[PDB]
Amino acid sequence: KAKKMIPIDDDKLIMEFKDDATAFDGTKKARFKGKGWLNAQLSVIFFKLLEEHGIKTHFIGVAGGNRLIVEKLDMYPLEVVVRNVVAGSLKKRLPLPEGYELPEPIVELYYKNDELHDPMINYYHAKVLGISLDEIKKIEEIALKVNEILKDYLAKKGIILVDFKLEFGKDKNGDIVLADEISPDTCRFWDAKTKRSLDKDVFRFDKGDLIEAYKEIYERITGEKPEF
Amino acid sequence: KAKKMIPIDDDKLIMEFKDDATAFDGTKKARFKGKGWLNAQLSVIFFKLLEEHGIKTHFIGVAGGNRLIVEKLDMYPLEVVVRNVVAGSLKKRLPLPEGYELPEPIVELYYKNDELHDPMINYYHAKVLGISLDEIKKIEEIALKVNEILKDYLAKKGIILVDFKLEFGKDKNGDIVLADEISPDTCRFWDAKTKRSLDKDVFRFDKGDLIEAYKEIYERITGEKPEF
Ligand SMILES: Nc1ccn([C@@H]2O[C@H](COP(=O)(O)O)[C@@H](O)[C@H]2O)c(=O)n1
Ligand SMILES: Nc1ccn([C@@H]2O[C@H](COP(=O)(O)O)[C@@H](O)[C@H]2O)c(=O)n1
Repeated sequence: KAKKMIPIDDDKLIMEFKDDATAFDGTKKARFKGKGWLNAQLSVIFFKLLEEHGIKTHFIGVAGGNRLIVEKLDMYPLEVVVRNVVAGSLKKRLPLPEGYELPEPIVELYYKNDELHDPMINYYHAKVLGISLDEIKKIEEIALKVNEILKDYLAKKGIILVDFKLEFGKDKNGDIVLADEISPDTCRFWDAKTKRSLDKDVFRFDKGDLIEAYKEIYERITGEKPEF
Repeated sequence: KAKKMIPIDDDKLIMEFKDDATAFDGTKKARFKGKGWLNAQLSVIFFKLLEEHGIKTHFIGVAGGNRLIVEKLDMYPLEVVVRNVVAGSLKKRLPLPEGYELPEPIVELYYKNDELHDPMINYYHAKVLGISLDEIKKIEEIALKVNEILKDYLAKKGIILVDFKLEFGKDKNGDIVLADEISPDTCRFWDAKTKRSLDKDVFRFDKGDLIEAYKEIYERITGEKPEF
Protein backbone atom coordinates (compact mmCIF):
# COMPACT_ATOMS: atom_id res chain seq x y z
CA LYS A 1 0.00 0.00 0.00
CA ALA A 2 2.19 2.83 1.35
CA LYS A 3 5.65 1.14 1.81
CA LYS A 4 8.17 -1.27 0.17
CA MET A 5 10.77 -3.69 1.74
CA ILE A 6 14.26 -4.20 0.21
CA PRO A 7 16.50 -7.04 1.58
CA ILE A 8 20.09 -6.21 2.53
CA ASP A 9 21.17 -9.42 4.27
CA ASP A 10 20.06 -11.61 7.19
CA ASP A 11 20.32 -8.83 9.72
CA LYS A 12 18.64 -5.90 8.08
CA LEU A 13 16.49 -4.56 5.29
CA ILE A 14 15.26 -1.30 3.80
CA MET A 15 11.82 0.06 4.54
CA GLU A 16 10.81 2.61 1.92
CA PHE A 17 7.84 4.95 2.31
CA LYS A 18 5.83 5.62 -0.88
CA ASP A 19 3.45 8.47 -1.75
CA ASP A 20 0.48 6.09 -2.22
CA ALA A 21 -2.49 6.22 0.14
CA THR A 22 -5.28 3.63 0.35
CA ALA A 23 -8.33 3.30 2.56
CA PHE A 24 -11.41 1.20 3.10
CA ASP A 25 -9.61 -2.07 2.32
CA GLY A 26 -7.80 -0.32 -0.53
CA THR A 27 -11.05 0.54 -2.35
CA LYS A 28 -10.12 4.24 -2.14
CA LYS A 29 -6.72 5.30 -3.58
CA ALA A 30 -4.71 8.49 -4.19
CA ARG A 31 -1.07 9.61 -4.33
CA PHE A 32 0.24 12.52 -2.24
CA LYS A 33 3.56 14.02 -3.23
CA GLY A 34 5.82 14.25 -0.19
CA LYS A 35 3.73 11.78 1.91
CA GLY A 36 6.50 9.17 1.90
CA TRP A 37 9.02 11.73 3.16
CA LEU A 38 6.73 12.93 5.91
CA ASN A 39 5.88 9.42 7.09
CA ALA A 40 9.55 8.34 6.97
CA GLN A 41 10.74 11.34 8.96
CA LEU A 42 8.00 11.03 11.57
CA SER A 43 8.60 7.28 12.05
CA VAL A 44 12.27 8.05 12.74
CA ILE A 45 11.43 10.77 15.27
CA PHE A 46 8.99 8.43 17.07
CA PHE A 47 11.34 5.37 17.00
CA LYS A 48 14.16 7.51 18.43
CA LEU A 49 11.88 8.85 21.17
CA LEU A 50 10.77 5.29 22.08
CA GLU A 51 14.33 3.98 22.02
CA GLU A 52 15.43 6.66 24.55
CA HIS A 53 12.59 5.42 26.75
CA GLY A 54 13.88 1.88 26.64
CA ILE A 55 11.49 0.50 23.95
CA LYS A 56 13.20 -1.96 21.55
CA THR A 57 12.38 -1.00 17.94
CA HIS A 58 13.56 -2.22 14.58
CA PHE A 59 14.98 1.25 13.69
CA ILE A 60 18.69 1.03 12.76
CA GLY A 61 19.20 4.13 10.59
CA VAL A 62 18.28 6.26 7.60
CA ALA A 63 19.21 5.41 4.00
CA GLY A 64 18.45 8.77 2.37
CA GLY A 65 15.12 10.02 1.03
CA ASN A 66 12.19 7.91 2.23
CA ARG A 67 14.22 4.84 3.24
CA LEU A 68 14.90 3.53 6.71
CA ILE A 69 17.36 0.79 7.59
CA VAL A 70 15.58 -1.62 9.93
CA GLU A 71 16.27 -4.87 11.75
CA LYS A 72 14.91 -8.01 10.12
CA LEU A 73 12.49 -9.88 12.38
CA ASP A 74 10.17 -12.82 12.50
CA MET A 75 6.92 -10.82 12.25
CA TYR A 76 3.89 -11.55 14.37
CA PRO A 77 0.82 -11.61 12.19
CA LEU A 78 -0.84 -8.91 14.36
CA GLU A 79 -1.99 -5.39 14.25
CA VAL A 80 -2.02 -4.11 17.81
CA VAL A 81 -4.34 -1.15 18.30
CA VAL A 82 -4.27 1.12 21.40
CA ARG A 83 -7.21 3.53 21.87
CA ASN A 84 -7.51 6.54 24.26
CA VAL A 85 -10.47 8.33 22.66
CA VAL A 86 -13.48 6.77 20.83
CA ALA A 87 -13.17 6.98 17.03
CA GLY A 88 -13.27 4.82 13.90
CA SER A 89 -14.30 1.19 14.30
CA LEU A 90 -14.66 1.41 18.12
CA LYS A 91 -17.97 3.27 17.56
CA LYS A 92 -19.33 0.02 16.05
CA ARG A 93 -18.21 -2.04 19.02
CA LEU A 94 -19.16 0.21 22.00
CA PRO A 95 -22.25 2.51 22.04
CA LEU A 96 -20.17 5.60 22.74
CA PRO A 97 -19.79 8.79 20.68
CA GLU A 98 -16.80 9.90 18.62
CA GLY A 99 -14.57 11.86 21.01
CA TYR A 100 -15.55 9.99 24.16
CA GLU A 101 -12.56 9.95 26.48
CA LEU A 102 -11.98 6.42 27.65
CA PRO A 103 -11.52 5.82 31.42
CA GLU A 104 -8.43 3.70 30.53
CA PRO A 105 -6.70 2.67 27.28
CA ILE A 106 -8.27 -0.17 25.20
CA VAL A 107 -5.83 -2.60 23.45
CA GLU A 108 -7.25 -4.54 20.49
CA LEU A 109 -5.61 -7.43 18.61
CA TYR A 110 -6.30 -7.88 14.87
CA TYR A 111 -5.19 -10.93 12.94
CA LYS A 112 -3.22 -9.76 9.87
CA ASN A 113 -4.91 -11.76 7.11
CA ASP A 114 -6.13 -10.30 3.81
CA GLU A 115 -8.36 -13.29 3.05
CA LEU A 116 -10.28 -12.62 6.31
CA HIS A 117 -9.97 -8.80 6.18
CA ASP A 118 -7.96 -8.55 9.42
CA PRO A 119 -10.50 -9.77 11.93
CA MET A 120 -10.25 -8.85 15.60
CA ILE A 121 -9.05 -11.70 17.76
CA ASN A 122 -8.52 -12.47 21.44
CA TYR A 123 -5.75 -14.28 23.40
CA TYR A 124 -7.30 -17.68 22.68
CA HIS A 125 -7.32 -17.15 18.90
CA ALA A 126 -3.71 -15.89 19.20
CA LYS A 127 -2.66 -19.10 20.97
CA VAL A 128 -4.14 -21.17 18.06
CA LEU A 129 -2.12 -18.94 15.76
CA GLY A 130 1.05 -19.99 17.68
CA ILE A 131 1.39 -16.92 19.93
CA SER A 132 1.73 -17.75 23.66
CA LEU A 133 -0.09 -15.96 26.44
CA ASP A 134 3.35 -14.71 27.73
CA GLU A 135 4.13 -13.22 24.31
CA ILE A 136 0.65 -11.56 24.09
CA LYS A 137 1.07 -10.16 27.60
CA LYS A 138 4.59 -8.79 26.75
CA ILE A 139 3.18 -7.30 23.50
CA GLU A 140 0.33 -5.46 25.24
CA GLU A 141 2.70 -4.28 28.01
CA ILE A 142 4.96 -2.69 25.42
CA ALA A 143 1.99 -1.18 23.47
CA LEU A 144 0.62 0.48 26.64
CA LYS A 145 4.07 1.85 27.51
CA VAL A 146 4.43 3.20 23.93
CA ASN A 147 0.97 4.80 24.42
CA GLU A 148 2.05 6.58 27.63
CA ILE A 149 5.28 7.93 26.02
CA LEU A 150 3.64 9.10 22.75
CA LYS A 151 0.49 10.60 24.29
CA ASP A 152 2.54 12.58 26.89
CA TYR A 153 5.05 13.78 24.32
CA LEU A 154 2.33 14.78 21.82
CA ALA A 155 0.12 16.46 24.45
CA LYS A 156 3.07 18.71 25.37
CA LYS A 157 2.79 19.79 21.69
CA GLY A 158 -0.97 20.39 21.50
CA ILE A 159 -1.94 17.01 19.98
CA ILE A 160 -4.31 14.35 21.33
CA LEU A 161 -3.17 10.81 20.57
CA VAL A 162 -6.62 9.45 19.82
CA ASP A 163 -5.56 5.87 18.85
CA PHE A 164 -2.83 4.09 16.84
CA LYS A 165 -1.70 0.80 15.38
CA LEU A 166 1.54 -1.06 16.08
CA GLU A 167 3.22 -4.18 14.68
CA PHE A 168 5.84 -6.40 16.26
CA GLY A 169 8.27 -9.19 15.53
CA LYS A 170 10.89 -11.33 17.24
CA ASP A 171 14.66 -10.87 16.90
CA LYS A 172 17.26 -13.67 17.02
CA ASN A 173 17.41 -13.40 20.81
CA GLY A 174 13.68 -14.16 21.04
CA ASP A 175 13.02 -10.60 22.23
CA ILE A 176 9.86 -8.78 21.17
CA VAL A 177 10.72 -5.77 19.01
CA LEU A 178 8.43 -2.96 17.70
CA ALA A 179 8.34 -2.88 13.89
CA ASP A 180 6.58 -1.38 10.82
CA GLU A 181 5.90 2.40 11.11
CA ILE A 182 4.53 5.15 13.39
CA SER A 183 3.05 7.98 11.34
CA PRO A 184 -0.08 10.02 10.64
CA ASP A 185 -1.04 7.03 8.42
CA THR A 186 -1.11 4.67 11.40
CA CYS A 187 -2.28 7.02 14.21
CA ARG A 188 -5.17 9.33 14.88
CA PHE A 189 -3.92 12.80 15.88
CA TRP A 190 -6.35 15.59 16.86
CA ASP A 191 -5.62 19.20 17.54
CA ALA A 192 -6.05 19.76 21.30
CA LYS A 193 -7.95 23.07 20.75
CA THR A 194 -10.13 22.34 17.70
CA LYS A 195 -10.37 18.51 17.87
CA ARG A 196 -9.65 18.45 14.08
CA SER A 197 -7.88 15.49 12.41
CA LEU A 198 -4.19 15.83 11.56
CA ASP A 199 -3.88 12.30 10.10
CA LYS A 200 -5.10 9.85 7.46
CA ASP A 201 -8.79 10.57 8.39
CA VAL A 202 -8.39 13.77 6.29
CA PHE A 203 -7.99 11.43 3.29
CA ARG A 204 -10.45 8.79 4.52
CA PHE A 205 -13.26 11.32 4.92
CA ASP A 206 -12.23 14.22 2.64
CA LYS A 207 -11.75 16.52 5.62
CA GLY A 208 -9.22 18.75 3.85
CA ASP A 209 -5.78 18.41 2.31
CA LEU A 210 -3.70 15.50 3.57
CA ILE A 211 -0.26 16.93 2.82
CA GLU A 212 -1.26 20.16 4.63
CA ALA A 213 -2.36 18.15 7.71
CA TYR A 214 0.80 15.96 7.67
CA LYS A 215 3.07 19.05 7.37
CA GLU A 216 1.27 20.65 10.32
CA ILE A 217 2.01 17.59 12.52
CA TYR A 218 5.62 17.61 11.40
CA GLU A 219 6.03 21.35 12.09
CA ARG A 220 4.39 21.04 15.48
CA ILE A 221 6.61 18.11 16.40
CA THR A 222 9.93 19.37 15.02
CA GLY A 223 9.45 23.16 15.14
CA GLU A 224 10.81 23.26 11.57
CA LYS A 225 9.00 23.53 8.18
CA PRO A 226 9.27 20.30 6.07
CA GLU A 227 12.38 20.26 3.84
CA PHE A 228 11.50 17.45 1.34
CA LYS B 1 -37.05 -14.92 20.16
CA ALA B 2 -37.41 -18.40 21.72
CA LYS B 3 -38.21 -17.65 25.43
CA LYS B 4 -40.30 -15.39 27.76
CA MET B 5 -39.62 -14.13 31.36
CA ILE B 6 -42.41 -13.86 33.99
CA PRO B 7 -41.66 -12.08 37.34
CA ILE B 8 -42.59 -13.85 40.58
CA ASP B 9 -40.93 -11.60 43.16
CA ASP B 10 -37.46 -10.24 43.98
CA ASP B 11 -35.91 -13.66 44.30
CA LYS B 12 -37.16 -15.56 41.31
CA LEU B 13 -38.90 -15.53 37.97
CA ILE B 14 -40.29 -17.86 35.33
CA MET B 15 -38.37 -18.68 32.19
CA GLU B 16 -40.70 -20.05 29.52
CA PHE B 17 -39.50 -21.78 26.36
CA LYS B 18 -41.52 -21.03 23.19
CA ASP B 19 -41.78 -22.94 19.91
CA ASP B 20 -40.40 -20.00 17.88
CA ALA B 21 -37.04 -20.27 16.13
CA THR B 22 -35.11 -17.38 14.56
CA ALA B 23 -31.75 -17.16 12.84
CA PHE B 24 -29.49 -14.76 11.00
CA ASP B 25 -30.34 -11.83 13.28
CA GLY B 26 -33.98 -12.94 13.25
CA THR B 27 -34.28 -12.54 9.46
CA LYS B 28 -35.24 -16.24 9.21
CA LYS B 29 -38.22 -17.45 11.31
CA ALA B 30 -40.27 -20.62 11.86
CA ARG B 31 -42.24 -22.33 14.64
CA PHE B 32 -41.56 -25.94 15.67
CA LYS B 33 -44.20 -27.68 17.74
CA GLY B 34 -42.60 -29.28 20.79
CA LYS B 35 -39.35 -27.21 20.52
CA GLY B 36 -40.09 -25.31 23.73
CA TRP B 37 -40.61 -28.58 25.62
CA LEU B 38 -37.42 -30.09 24.29
CA ASN B 39 -35.32 -27.02 25.07
CA ALA B 40 -36.86 -26.70 28.57
CA GLN B 41 -36.23 -30.34 29.44
CA LEU B 42 -32.67 -30.32 28.12
CA SER B 43 -31.79 -27.09 29.98
CA VAL B 44 -32.97 -28.74 33.21
CA ILE B 45 -30.92 -31.88 32.59
CA PHE B 46 -27.80 -29.78 31.86
CA PHE B 47 -28.31 -27.38 34.83
CA LYS B 48 -28.74 -30.36 37.17
CA LEU B 49 -25.59 -32.01 35.80
CA LEU B 50 -23.60 -28.75 36.27
CA GLU B 51 -24.99 -28.21 39.76
CA GLU B 52 -23.79 -31.70 40.86
CA HIS B 53 -20.37 -30.66 39.58
CA GLY B 54 -20.34 -27.59 41.76
CA ILE B 55 -21.36 -25.01 39.08
CA LYS B 56 -23.74 -22.31 40.43
CA THR B 57 -26.71 -21.93 38.05
CA HIS B 58 -29.94 -19.99 38.19
CA PHE B 59 -32.02 -23.23 38.03
CA ILE B 60 -34.45 -23.46 40.98
CA GLY B 61 -37.18 -25.78 39.66
CA VAL B 62 -39.80 -26.67 37.07
CA ALA B 63 -43.19 -24.95 36.79
CA GLY B 64 -44.93 -27.43 34.47
CA GLY B 65 -44.86 -27.52 30.67
CA ASN B 66 -42.09 -25.35 29.22
CA ARG B 67 -41.51 -23.21 32.32
CA LEU B 68 -38.53 -23.18 34.62
CA ILE B 69 -38.32 -21.38 37.95
CA VAL B 70 -35.01 -19.52 38.02
CA GLU B 71 -33.10 -17.18 40.31
CA LYS B 72 -33.30 -13.49 39.47
CA LEU B 73 -29.88 -11.98 38.79
CA ASP B 74 -28.17 -8.82 37.71
CA MET B 75 -27.33 -9.97 34.16
CA TYR B 76 -23.99 -9.35 32.54
CA PRO B 77 -24.50 -8.02 29.05
CA LEU B 78 -22.40 -10.88 27.59
CA GLU B 79 -22.67 -13.91 25.46
CA VAL B 80 -19.80 -16.19 26.38
CA VAL B 81 -18.91 -18.64 23.63
CA VAL B 82 -16.68 -21.72 24.16
CA ARG B 83 -15.43 -23.54 21.03
CA ASN B 84 -13.79 -27.02 20.74
CA VAL B 85 -14.22 -27.61 17.01
CA VAL B 86 -14.17 -25.01 14.17
CA ALA B 87 -17.67 -24.10 12.94
CA GLY B 88 -19.93 -21.10 12.34
CA SER B 89 -18.41 -17.64 12.70
CA LEU B 90 -14.96 -18.95 13.76
CA LYS B 91 -14.35 -19.87 10.09
CA LYS B 92 -14.41 -16.11 9.33
CA ARG B 93 -11.92 -15.32 12.06
CA LEU B 94 -9.34 -18.15 11.67
CA PRO B 95 -8.37 -19.70 8.27
CA LEU B 96 -9.29 -23.20 9.40
CA PRO B 97 -11.87 -25.61 7.97
CA GLU B 98 -15.23 -26.59 9.47
CA GLY B 99 -14.53 -29.59 11.71
CA TYR B 100 -10.97 -28.62 12.62
CA GLU B 101 -10.27 -29.89 16.12
CA LEU B 102 -8.81 -27.07 18.15
CA PRO B 103 -5.61 -27.77 20.17
CA GLU B 104 -7.35 -26.13 23.18
CA PRO B 105 -10.76 -24.50 23.78
CA ILE B 106 -11.32 -20.91 22.51
CA VAL B 107 -13.46 -18.59 24.72
CA GLU B 108 -15.04 -15.59 22.96
CA LEU B 109 -16.85 -12.64 24.57
CA TYR B 110 -19.71 -10.93 22.70
CA TYR B 111 -21.30 -7.71 23.88
CA LYS B 112 -25.10 -8.24 24.08
CA ASN B 113 -26.36 -5.20 22.18
CA ASP B 114 -28.99 -5.31 19.42
CA GLU B 115 -28.06 -1.86 18.10
CA LEU B 116 -24.49 -3.10 17.45
CA HIS B 117 -25.49 -6.68 16.50
CA ASP B 118 -23.61 -8.31 19.40
CA PRO B 119 -20.04 -7.45 18.50
CA MET B 120 -17.13 -9.48 19.82
CA ILE B 121 -15.22 -7.73 22.57
CA ASN B 122 -12.09 -8.25 24.65
CA TYR B 123 -11.27 -7.71 28.36
CA TYR B 124 -10.53 -4.02 27.78
CA HIS B 125 -13.93 -3.34 26.18
CA ALA B 126 -15.52 -5.31 29.06
CA LYS B 127 -13.82 -3.07 31.63
CA VAL B 128 -15.30 0.04 29.88
CA LEU B 129 -18.65 -1.73 30.09
CA GLY B 130 -18.18 -1.96 33.91
CA ILE B 131 -16.96 -5.58 34.10
CA SER B 132 -13.70 -6.02 36.06
CA LEU B 133 -10.81 -8.18 34.97
CA ASP B 134 -11.46 -10.41 38.08
CA GLU B 135 -15.08 -10.90 37.01
CA ILE B 136 -14.05 -11.70 33.38
CA LYS B 137 -11.44 -14.17 34.63
CA LYS B 138 -14.02 -15.87 36.97
CA ILE B 139 -16.52 -15.98 34.06
CA GLU B 140 -14.09 -17.67 31.65
CA GLU B 141 -12.96 -20.09 34.41
CA ILE B 142 -16.54 -21.21 34.92
CA ALA B 143 -17.22 -21.44 31.12
CA LEU B 144 -14.16 -23.70 30.60
CA LYS B 145 -15.21 -25.91 33.53
CA VAL B 146 -18.75 -26.13 32.07
CA ASN B 147 -17.10 -27.10 28.75
CA GLU B 148 -15.12 -29.96 30.35
CA ILE B 149 -18.23 -31.35 32.15
CA LEU B 150 -20.59 -31.11 29.12
CA LYS B 151 -18.13 -32.37 26.49
CA ASP B 152 -17.16 -35.41 28.66
CA TYR B 153 -20.76 -36.23 29.50
CA LEU B 154 -21.92 -35.86 25.88
CA ALA B 155 -18.96 -37.81 24.42
CA LYS B 156 -19.92 -40.76 26.66
CA LYS B 157 -23.22 -40.58 24.69
CA GLY B 158 -21.83 -40.34 21.14
CA ILE B 159 -22.06 -36.54 20.77
CA ILE B 160 -19.31 -34.01 20.02
CA LEU B 161 -19.78 -30.71 21.83
CA VAL B 162 -18.63 -28.53 18.95
CA ASP B 163 -19.26 -25.11 20.61
CA PHE B 164 -21.88 -23.36 22.78
CA LYS B 165 -23.02 -20.07 24.23
CA LEU B 166 -23.49 -19.19 27.91
CA GLU B 167 -24.86 -16.18 29.80
CA PHE B 168 -24.21 -15.12 33.37
CA GLY B 169 -25.39 -12.76 36.08
CA LYS B 170 -24.64 -11.81 39.67
CA ASP B 171 -26.71 -12.87 42.69
CA LYS B 172 -27.22 -10.80 45.87
CA ASN B 173 -24.03 -12.25 47.34
CA GLY B 174 -22.01 -10.89 44.41
CA ASP B 175 -21.38 -14.44 43.18
CA ILE B 176 -21.25 -15.19 39.46
CA VAL B 177 -24.10 -17.50 38.48
CA LEU B 178 -24.78 -19.27 35.12
CA ALA B 179 -28.08 -18.14 33.57
CA ASP B 180 -30.27 -18.26 30.42
CA GLU B 181 -30.45 -21.74 28.77
CA ILE B 182 -28.39 -24.73 27.59
CA SER B 183 -30.07 -26.45 24.65
CA PRO B 184 -29.69 -27.52 21.02
CA ASP B 185 -30.61 -23.86 20.27
CA THR B 186 -27.51 -22.56 22.06
CA CYS B 187 -24.99 -25.39 21.37
CA ARG B 188 -23.57 -27.18 18.39
CA PHE B 189 -23.93 -30.96 18.79
CA TRP B 190 -22.53 -33.39 16.18
CA ASP B 191 -22.98 -37.10 15.96
CA ALA B 192 -19.61 -38.70 16.83
CA LYS B 193 -19.89 -41.24 13.95
CA THR B 194 -21.44 -39.20 11.12
CA LYS B 195 -20.43 -35.63 12.15
CA ARG B 196 -24.06 -34.56 11.37
CA SER B 197 -25.73 -31.63 13.19
CA LEU B 198 -28.18 -32.40 15.99
CA ASP B 199 -28.90 -28.73 16.80
CA LYS B 200 -30.18 -25.40 15.49
CA ASP B 201 -27.87 -25.64 12.40
CA VAL B 202 -30.51 -28.04 10.97
CA PHE B 203 -32.85 -25.02 10.91
CA ARG B 204 -30.17 -22.46 10.04
CA PHE B 205 -29.05 -24.39 6.95
CA ASP B 206 -32.07 -26.59 6.10
CA LYS B 207 -30.13 -29.75 6.93
CA GLY B 208 -33.24 -31.77 7.79
CA ASP B 209 -36.05 -31.65 10.32
CA LEU B 210 -35.31 -29.74 13.51
CA ILE B 211 -37.78 -31.50 15.79
CA GLU B 212 -36.38 -34.88 14.60
CA ALA B 213 -32.81 -33.73 15.42
CA TYR B 214 -33.83 -32.31 18.85
CA LYS B 215 -35.71 -35.53 19.76
CA GLU B 216 -32.64 -37.58 18.81
CA ILE B 217 -30.45 -35.55 21.22
CA TYR B 218 -33.04 -35.93 23.95
CA GLU B 219 -33.36 -39.71 23.42
CA ARG B 220 -29.60 -40.14 23.37
CA ILE B 221 -29.21 -38.13 26.55
CA THR B 222 -32.15 -39.53 28.54
CA GLY B 223 -32.57 -42.99 27.00
CA GLU B 224 -36.32 -42.26 26.81
CA LYS B 225 -38.52 -41.11 23.87
CA PRO B 226 -39.85 -37.51 24.30
CA GLU B 227 -43.18 -37.38 26.19
CA PHE B 228 -44.42 -33.83 25.34
N1 LIG C 1 -4.74 -1.90 9.09
C1 LIG C 1 -4.79 -0.85 9.95
C2 LIG C 1 -5.92 -0.69 10.76
C3 LIG C 1 -5.97 0.39 11.65
N2 LIG C 1 -4.93 1.26 11.70
C4 LIG C 1 -4.97 2.39 12.63
O1 LIG C 1 -5.43 1.95 13.92
C5 LIG C 1 -6.35 2.90 14.47
C6 LIG C 1 -7.71 2.21 14.63
O2 LIG C 1 -8.40 2.11 13.35
P1 LIG C 1 -9.88 1.58 13.26
O3 LIG C 1 -10.70 2.62 13.99
O4 LIG C 1 -10.11 1.52 11.78
O5 LIG C 1 -9.94 0.22 13.96
C7 LIG C 1 -6.33 4.10 13.49
O6 LIG C 1 -5.34 5.04 13.92
C8 LIG C 1 -5.89 3.51 12.17
O7 LIG C 1 -5.20 4.48 11.36
C9 LIG C 1 -3.79 1.07 10.85
O8 LIG C 1 -2.83 1.87 10.89
N3 LIG C 1 -3.76 0.02 9.99
N1 LIG D 1 -26.63 -15.03 20.03
C1 LIG D 1 -26.06 -16.26 20.00
C2 LIG D 1 -24.88 -16.44 19.26
C3 LIG D 1 -24.29 -17.70 19.23
N2 LIG D 1 -24.88 -18.74 19.89
C4 LIG D 1 -24.27 -20.07 19.85
O1 LIG D 1 -22.85 -19.97 20.07
C5 LIG D 1 -22.15 -20.84 19.18
C6 LIG D 1 -21.27 -19.98 18.27
O2 LIG D 1 -22.06 -19.36 17.22
P1 LIG D 1 -21.37 -18.55 16.05
O3 LIG D 1 -20.57 -19.58 15.28
O4 LIG D 1 -22.55 -17.99 15.31
O5 LIG D 1 -20.47 -17.49 16.69
C7 LIG D 1 -23.25 -21.65 18.46
O6 LIG D 1 -23.50 -22.86 19.20
C8 LIG D 1 -24.49 -20.79 18.53
O7 LIG D 1 -25.69 -21.58 18.53
C9 LIG D 1 -26.10 -18.52 20.61
O8 LIG D 1 -26.65 -19.46 21.22
N3 LIG D 1 -26.66 -17.28 20.64
